Amino acid sequence: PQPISRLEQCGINANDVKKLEEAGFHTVEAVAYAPKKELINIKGISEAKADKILAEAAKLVPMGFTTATEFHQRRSEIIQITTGSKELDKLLQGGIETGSITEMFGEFRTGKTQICHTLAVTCQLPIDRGGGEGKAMYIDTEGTFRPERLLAVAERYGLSGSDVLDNVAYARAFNTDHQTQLLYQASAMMVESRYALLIVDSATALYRTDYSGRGELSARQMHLARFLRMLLRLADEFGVAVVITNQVVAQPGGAADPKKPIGGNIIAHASTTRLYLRKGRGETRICKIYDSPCLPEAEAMFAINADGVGD
Amino acid sequence: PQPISRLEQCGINANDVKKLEEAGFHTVEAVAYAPKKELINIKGISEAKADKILAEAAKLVPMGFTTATEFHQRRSEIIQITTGSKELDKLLQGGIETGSITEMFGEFRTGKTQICHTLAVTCQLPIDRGGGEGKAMYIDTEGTFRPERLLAVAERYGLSGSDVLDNVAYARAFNTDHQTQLLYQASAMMVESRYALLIVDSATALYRTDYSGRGELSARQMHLARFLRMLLRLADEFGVAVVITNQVVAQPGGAADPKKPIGGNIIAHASTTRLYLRKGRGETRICKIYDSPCLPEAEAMFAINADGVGD
Amino acid sequence: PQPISRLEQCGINANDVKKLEEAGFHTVEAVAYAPKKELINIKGISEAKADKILAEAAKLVPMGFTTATEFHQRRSEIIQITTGSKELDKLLQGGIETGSITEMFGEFRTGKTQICHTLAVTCQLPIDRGGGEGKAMYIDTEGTFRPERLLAVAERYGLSGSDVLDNVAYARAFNTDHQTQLLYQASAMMVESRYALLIVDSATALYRTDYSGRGELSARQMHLARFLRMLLRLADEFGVAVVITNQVVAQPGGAADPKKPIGGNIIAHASTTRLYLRKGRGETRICKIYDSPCLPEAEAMFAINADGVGD
DNA sequence: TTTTTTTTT
DNA sequence: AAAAAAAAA
Ligand SMILES: Nc1ncnc2c1ncn2[C@@H]1O[C@H](COP(=O)(O)OP(=O)(O)NP(=O)(O)O)[C@@H](O)[C@H]1O
Ligand SMILES: Nc1ncnc2c1ncn2[C@@H]1O[C@H](COP(=O)(O)OP(=O)(O)NP(=O)(O)O)[C@@H](O)[C@H]1O
Ligand SMILES: Nc1ncnc2c1ncn2[C@@H]1O[C@H](COP(=O)(O)OP(=O)(O)NP(=O)(O)O)[C@@H](O)[C@H]1O
Ligand SMILES: [Ca+2]
Ligand SMILES: [Ca+2]
Ligand SMILES: [Ca+2]
Repeated sequence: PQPISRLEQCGINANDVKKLEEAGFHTVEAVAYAPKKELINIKGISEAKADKILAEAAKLVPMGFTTATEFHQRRSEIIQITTGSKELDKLLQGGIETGSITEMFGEFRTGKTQICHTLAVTCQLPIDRGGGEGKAMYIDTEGTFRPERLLAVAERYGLSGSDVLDNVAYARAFNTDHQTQLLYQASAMMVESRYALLIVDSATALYRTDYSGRGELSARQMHLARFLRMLLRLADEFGVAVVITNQVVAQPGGAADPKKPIGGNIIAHASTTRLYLRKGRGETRICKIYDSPCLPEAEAMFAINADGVGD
Repeated sequence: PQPISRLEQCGINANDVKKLEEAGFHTVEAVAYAPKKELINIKGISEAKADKILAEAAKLVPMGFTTATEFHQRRSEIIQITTGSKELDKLLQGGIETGSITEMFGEFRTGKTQICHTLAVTCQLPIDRGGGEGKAMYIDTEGTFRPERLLAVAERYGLSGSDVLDNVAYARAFNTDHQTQLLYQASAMMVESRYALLIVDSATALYRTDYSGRGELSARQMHLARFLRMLLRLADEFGVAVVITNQVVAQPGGAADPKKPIGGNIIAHASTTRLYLRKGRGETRICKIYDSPCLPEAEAMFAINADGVGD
Repeated sequence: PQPISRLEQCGINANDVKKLEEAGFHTVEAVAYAPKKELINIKGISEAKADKILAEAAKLVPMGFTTATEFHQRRSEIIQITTGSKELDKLLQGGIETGSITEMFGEFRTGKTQICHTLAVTCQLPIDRGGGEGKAMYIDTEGTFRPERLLAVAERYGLSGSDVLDNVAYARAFNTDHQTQLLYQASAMMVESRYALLIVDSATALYRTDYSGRGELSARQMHLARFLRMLLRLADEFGVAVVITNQVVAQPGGAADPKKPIGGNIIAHASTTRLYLRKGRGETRICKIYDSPCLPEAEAMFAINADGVGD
């Protein structure tokens, strides 16, 4: 992806390109994927130059109708990240794919942050061993990152211990406003270095307590829908796979599984791949594909041990 | 439909016909179906020639009162596209008809993009096997097109794999402004080649996040009403059937089904055929006719398997 | 942690800093960890100064992306409090850690307030003998504190009897509203003196009787989720370890351990370390790790005698 | 015109 | 084996 230093080849002053770096449009695709309405709200941008900054941006990126046999060629280089086990790769037909949003949920001991700890090491492998190249990013909301679990998986694949821990960016969000502000700093780091998985663990922990009651429900869902839109804008800009962790609630009053995830119909439509984790005989757990555009509905089996997620 | 090259037979200069191709009036019916007020806003068109360009256009197309026994004859050649199953053709009395707008909605795993993947292959069949002739068009908003599902339905009907994928145009919209701009390029492609289904998956995903709050509600609905007007103008120009995908919201505060679609009273009046999809025992799902000018209210049953939508 | 007396170095009037001490933001980290939405609800705070009070607070605390090899360095100084026995330290790999929430539950004679009486004396030891330095805090809901059990454990470690009892703050909650109000006075005492364990015995005794029935379930869980959020805000501000005591209920209607704790899915996701206590041959009891981000699932053995919890 | 939450015994 | 309530933009 090209930076916005290519935009002095219209004739824009250099000061206006400094303004766009304040607004988070660090990449030239972020200008072309943005509407005209949102570009006006930057202080110092008029109607005339915002007409010029959008049409000149549509020079450099291809936006228009193409053939589906050319888009089928472009899906052939999609990287799929392995999860550590052969049984989960039998479900996802190669693992978690890049350029998309994947959501995992379940109650309370089903290993949601254990997969996210295993995936931060398999995303640094060479592509011949599974997974892609690059570093990783971890956005944490409840305060469970523990780095002693990352070193145990590098013990399994034989990687260096210090090279694994130094190539992981960590940031902790303390409220819903700080959670959105960490995405603007995330887009400013991806243009220097090649990345992989952006992990938002868990995304919906802070939305349950900052907005409470029926009276503050509509203000909650508009903030969550804007947050899931920026995660979608990050996945197509840099080719980053996104992993989202959710929670569940019970249904006291239904009639005849009773645990459905939170977020309503906004997070249900925004996420495209959804996995449902539940516990069996706890040595092992059970993964089940809940919603996917391509994969059929099936199940698999887990293993959580000292070397990450296994068979 | 006749192109606008027939309009030098008034005495217009050739330069003014070049101007109308900038404004999207590629077909001679698009001039006659347009008001005088909208033709003035093209740079270089005066009051005198716009009076001449409209009345000369009303020479070539029939606009006026006719007998209903002649319009009943003209409904006899309406093509109806099959959906793949015999159970849904029992509802729609032959399938999805051409020259109209059809809307499907439901929550989150009810197979809305699975019907739209099945319909992009049955619209290329010969007319003796069901469906019509021509290519297909897919406008995508959330990024789920996957072409590996298109090849699995060509495995069912025995068509060639490469001939199916090469005859589908694909374009991805990134905001609401780009979604309207893809319709002007759509009207410039239909005059060379015979087409079929224009699929706008989903139409109302981007309108939830670009315009938020009660203060920006009135600016949202005026853009959506102009977008549904251009889809209606495409259906009568070329005889193209339009399939629209919608989403749902919940009603926290009503009293006694609770999921009603989004778009308000604008998309409810503009769309004329509406199908409500819900899930039963998930192997199968349930379709229900919600609103139609001719079809009675009834239900049917689904099947989603490896070969598309089945029985 | 810095007090909010450092906030006259923006240019705020001294009266607005007096207002924040009414709202419980006694520490400068409590301003930076708070959202903008919650700061507006203080009487006398406008939109302009609340924008200034948050960005100036983000000067003094580090909030942003860092390297995981630097966060791994910061976990090396985490204090772990001993529980009195060597067998429980073999489970927790050093004992109860600081900066987190630990939950213990079991039925009715499993020694839940006997561990909490033992931990109020081992948290005053020098760090060479196990545990950390500082005083202790006990929030009681059912009225069982008895101080004659605290003197018996100081008999074991050889500490002074009067110095142990004088360094423990005690407060009894009488309803759920008074239980939340004791946390605002708790944050105003930690900035003068160095502390340790905040013990909320038991947290969920009063929530069973003040809110009863299915009709008052949703109002119960929103109050409990706000209470567990303030306990999490206390643990990262001052580095205080939090110990929570829970109760159990039976499941009349399940099919094949039958005793699951109360609080639903809110207290299950908020607490990160959970211990399950049950009784064997009562001289001894059995501890079992139920849910932890790092520790594996195993068991241990207890001893309750005259000198606290032993081997 | 928009926006679902919440397990007891 | 059988249970119910909740609101603001
Ligand atoms: N080193 C380890 N060896 C084996 N099992 C472990 C180890 N560390 C953790 N576990 C188990 O892994 C699970 C932890 O799952 P985890 O995702 O961290 O919690 P969770 O599902 O997120 N619930 P919560 O974080 O409270 O919302 C528990 O079953 C632990 O017993
Ligand atoms: N190859 C397949 N075989 C069987 N079932 C499949 C297959 N591919 C997808 N499915 C199922 O079909 C459904 C997909 O529905 P789909 O319409 O694509 O999502 P959706 O209803 O649009 N929700 P969303 O796209 O997020 O708004 C899911 O139930 C999948 O499990
Ligand atoms: N043959 C039929 N038998 C029974 N019900 C029918 C039949 N044809 C249509 N309907 C029902 O009649 C209703 C449609 O009535 P209609 O007058 O078209 O409402 P409408 O307001 O005009 N729709 P719209 O034009 O978008 O505003 C729907 O509920 C259909 O299910
Ligand atoms: Ca977790
Ligand atoms: Ca869809
Ligand atoms: Ca009508």
